[PDB]
Amino acid sequence: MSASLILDEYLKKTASAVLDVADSFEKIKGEIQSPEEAKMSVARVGQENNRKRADQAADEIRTIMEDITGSLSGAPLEEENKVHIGIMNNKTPSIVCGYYTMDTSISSEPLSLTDFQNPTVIANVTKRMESIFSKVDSARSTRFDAFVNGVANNMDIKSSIDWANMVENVIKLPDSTPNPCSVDTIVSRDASVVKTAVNDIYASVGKSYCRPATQLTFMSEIEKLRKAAVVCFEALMSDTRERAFVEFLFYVSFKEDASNTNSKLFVQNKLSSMSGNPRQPIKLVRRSAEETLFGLCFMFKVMPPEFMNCIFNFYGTCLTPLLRKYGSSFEKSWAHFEEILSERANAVKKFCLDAVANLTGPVYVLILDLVRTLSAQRSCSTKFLREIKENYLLWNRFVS
Amino acid sequence: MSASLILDEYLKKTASAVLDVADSFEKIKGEIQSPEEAAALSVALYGAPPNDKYLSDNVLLKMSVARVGQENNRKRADQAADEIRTIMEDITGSLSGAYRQYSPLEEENKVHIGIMNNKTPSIVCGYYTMDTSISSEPLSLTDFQNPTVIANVTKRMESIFSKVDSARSTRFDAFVNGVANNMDIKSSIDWANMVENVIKLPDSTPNPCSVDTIVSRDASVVKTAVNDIYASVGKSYCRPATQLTFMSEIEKLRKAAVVCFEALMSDTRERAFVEFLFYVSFKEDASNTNSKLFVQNKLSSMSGNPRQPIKLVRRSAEETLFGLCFMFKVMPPEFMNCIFNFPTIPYGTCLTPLLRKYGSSFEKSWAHFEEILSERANAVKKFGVNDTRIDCLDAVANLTGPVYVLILDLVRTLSAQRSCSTKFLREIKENYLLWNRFVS
Repeated sequence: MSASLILDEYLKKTASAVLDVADSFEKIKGEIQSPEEAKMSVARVGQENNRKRADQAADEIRTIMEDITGSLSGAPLEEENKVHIGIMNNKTPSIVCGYYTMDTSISSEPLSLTDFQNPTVIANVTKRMESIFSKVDSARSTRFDAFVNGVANNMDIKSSIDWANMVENVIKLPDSTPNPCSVDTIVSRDASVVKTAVNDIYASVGKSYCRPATQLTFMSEIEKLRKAAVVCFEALMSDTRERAFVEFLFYVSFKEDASNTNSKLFVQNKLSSMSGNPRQPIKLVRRSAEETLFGLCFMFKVMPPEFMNCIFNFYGTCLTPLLRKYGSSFEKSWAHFEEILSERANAVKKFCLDAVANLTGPVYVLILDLVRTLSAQRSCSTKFLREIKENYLLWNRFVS
Repeated sequence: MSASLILDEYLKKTASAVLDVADSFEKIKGEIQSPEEAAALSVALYGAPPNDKYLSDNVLLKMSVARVGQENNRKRADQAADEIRTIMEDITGSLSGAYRQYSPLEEENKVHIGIMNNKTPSIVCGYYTMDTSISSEPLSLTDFQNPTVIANVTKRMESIFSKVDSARSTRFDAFVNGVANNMDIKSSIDWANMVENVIKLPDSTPNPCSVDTIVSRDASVVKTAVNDIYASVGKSYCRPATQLTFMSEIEKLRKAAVVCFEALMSDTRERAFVEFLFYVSFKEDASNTNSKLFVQNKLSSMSGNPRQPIKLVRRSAEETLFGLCFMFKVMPPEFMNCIFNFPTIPYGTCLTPLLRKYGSSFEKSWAHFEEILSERANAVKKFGVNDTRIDCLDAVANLTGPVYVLILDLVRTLSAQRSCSTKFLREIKENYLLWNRFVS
């Protein structure tokens, strides 16, 4: 349609409108609000400056999106104080080489369920429970008996110690085994399916609204974006899920070696680890079924109640309620994304009539929402991992 | 089917009319010249891109605003309100009402010393016990600057810094000499001297004690900003049409925005001081290291019973200088300045290059707020309010960027700042945790 029909369709529609009101004004009554109907250069520079101004706000989401998804692989005091064990596709841990070491001089046996369900190793810790709380706790809540039975009857605890054994035996065997340790200090599982998702967002905010103030109108460009968001959102949330579990165990079960009580050079070489010299493998020692039971127990009554219902069990729609009380809002901001993608999708299936705006484009305001819903989560995530390790700094202080 | 309904569809249909003309303008290699044709009450006869009027003057404005080709969205007037007024207020944790908020037991582990405006520390009542038996001499500037320990710490500095390198480990004494002979450290130790006396002395002594920390001693001036930033919609002069259009309103925001941002960057400034010194100028008690009583005492704070505070003891001049010269060697070179002048209240610009190491968010997003704001300010000042009527002043105002985006840049600037602050306050924390392991 050439420039003629461009105007005729306007003149017709804008005439059909003005006639409709009169045709419907057969009625007569009393009312006061009767809104009844029947520079160009300096006003322009307000736009030229704004268009390029708003073109960069989205452009500064190109950046942050890539920047915020550096967690999933891409492209150092925080590093060496972070656990390194990592779940691999075969549900068996996968660890970087040369970061730990384990004394194999004693024939260690894998403590199975019986080591946990023994009526003694639950009775001994039973009194150990109040030995913490009974000092100040509400003495009416001293019914910590069933609490010991709580994790005891929880048939999930089997899978816990099982994986713990899987975390256990893997360090024993060297790098010459069919379960080799990764050579680079990093681990990475879903870096590919997300890397093709971030460049998807770029291409979306890039071409779709260079300056098409109103163009997002294909059932493809919609889906070519919805699939980008749901992948990047879950993948990040997936890390927060798996990273929470994989560090919860290495802390509750494993324990720094005490025979090498020399803490004068342990801090020393740990600094060289930051330098670039080869790492000194830190030595760990396991813990008997008694205190590992005293770990899982205390670690429950301190975390929010939704923890055991979510983390111990093993887009998520299950960790989000637990995650709520730490972060500000990784969900309310996410609503506005699912709403505009909905109302735009509902319309584009029928035939804008739904999202009317000529100031900036719609795809500019969705990507401006996605960046800020992911920012909350990562900001919320790093607070959880800081909270759980904190309690580990407390449970460690008591027994050792 | 009354006047409301019949006018509603008209405004809606004519809105779709204008927007489809835009849709019709669809060609590849989109230029950067777009139609600002929508400066009217209903655009007409713009093919350029390719009887007795009343005098009430109040119904003349609101009516003309009711029918505007571009003012056809009130879901956006709320996302401004429903989000910004809420998340701006919420993100400000420099005050709190008596209702729900997010703070788990982690607050207890956080150090608790407040900086009273008189530059003297204010400590929450009864959260520390101290060895009041030995009334030793409070430390003095010459106690540090003795020629004895300045050599000793270096001898210890080689120790912890031995496994980093040997060849490039040529000399660092001059640095250690520097951190002592600096002109300001005297305030630090004197400020450290102000710690002990108030800590050991009784509660109601001439040096007072508080019930809860008011460490957000800007709570008055910052609440006035939230009393202000609501000038968008919520406050008394809730002029619903044309939010953020009157130049009087806009200049209120900038002043109210900047005061809210410098406050937070002053809060992380301040708390960076009060955490660092206390960590390096004190230590736990080597006598009463009973782990048993320790944990039950902490957990007592969660219960709400009167907690029995912890025991600490002032540190040796040796380890303090060692801790000082160490923390002045791990953090970026800027640190030595941002920790010194804090008792000499300014500026604050020196913290920005430091904090921007962690996250690239705040240093660039904040710049994007003053830009759009200044640009929108220039827009209205160029259009003399007395010259043009309101029906057009809005349509050119929102042309400079909608409201729910501008006042949202501040949030994703503010929240971005706090998100990287808590990293820095934690970065220096475990930095000291790694060092405290050595002194133990």
